[PDB]
Amino acid sequence: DSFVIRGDEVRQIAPGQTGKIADYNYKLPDDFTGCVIAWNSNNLD
Amino acid sequence: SALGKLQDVVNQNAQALNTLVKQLSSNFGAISSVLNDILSRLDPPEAEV
Repeated sequence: DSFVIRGDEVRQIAPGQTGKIADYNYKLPDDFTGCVIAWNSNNLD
Repeated sequence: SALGKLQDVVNQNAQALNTLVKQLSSNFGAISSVLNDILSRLDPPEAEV
């Protein structure tokens, strides 16, 4: 799954975490998620 | 107390059931004993523990 989000949203995207992105934008299941890989893309923007 | 043994049997059974029911109120190391409350005021991942 590919998407672009800010640094705080990087913390937000975790299993069972609750946040504005987590509540509505994207939710991880209450089960193991394989891996989460995040890096800043400011140069790409 | 002529019928000591029989009364003792009745008392022992009542004691066992009573302590079994009392154990429900015990906290057991969780935040609260009542299960609906622990469900209500925590997220499911945390409430699971």
